[PDB]
Amino acid sequence: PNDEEEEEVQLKSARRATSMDLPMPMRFRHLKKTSKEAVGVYRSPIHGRGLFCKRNIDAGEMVIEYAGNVIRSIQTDKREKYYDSKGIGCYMFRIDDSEVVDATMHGNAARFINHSCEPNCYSRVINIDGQKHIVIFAMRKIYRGEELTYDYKFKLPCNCGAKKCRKFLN
Ligand SMILES: Nc1ncnc2c1ncn2[C@@H]1O[C@H](CSCC[C@H](N)C(=O)O)[C@@H](O)[C@H]1O
Ligand SMILES: [Zn+2]
Repeated sequence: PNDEEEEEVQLKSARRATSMDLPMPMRFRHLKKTSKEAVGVYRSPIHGRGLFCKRNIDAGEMVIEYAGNVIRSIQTDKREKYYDSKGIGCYMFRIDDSEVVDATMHGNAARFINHSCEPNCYSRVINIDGQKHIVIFAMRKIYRGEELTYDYKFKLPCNCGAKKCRKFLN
């Protein structure tokens, strides 16, 4: 039976590019589509709504982009004011002292990532084709059903599960 099979190509599960040891732009290229399969927003025991794993995520894998428009740091106060006056919930992520991502109007599911003192995700800024993106990566293998969390690293109380909880977000 294995006779015709002696020369056949052996097959196995394909590894996702988001999870492979490739240069960042190759990894980032299919992040949008892959992220939709990997994570979803559900109610969270930590706070309100959270981001959850729908399909196992590899350690070190690109999980999702913190999507939004890159804006100058000095446009930030005015936009917050404007969102306030309109009854819009503001979501922003600082890139550095000069730039932030504004996810308020053109954001995605990454806005719903809760804080935890014992996180399973971390963030990086990457430049792809001249454009800055904030990308969330998994610190460890993450399994279907687990909540994805990040350390905000900012008083106001902390609701994370952590045994080493810091008790306050800030
Ligand atoms: N560990 C934590 N403990 C208490 N509140 C938290 C928290 N992590 C996130 N939050 C809340 O969520 C906000 C970040 S936006 C994250 C999504 C949010 N849970 C939502 O339902 O829309 C924080 O300002 C804080 O209000
Ligand atoms: Zn905590």
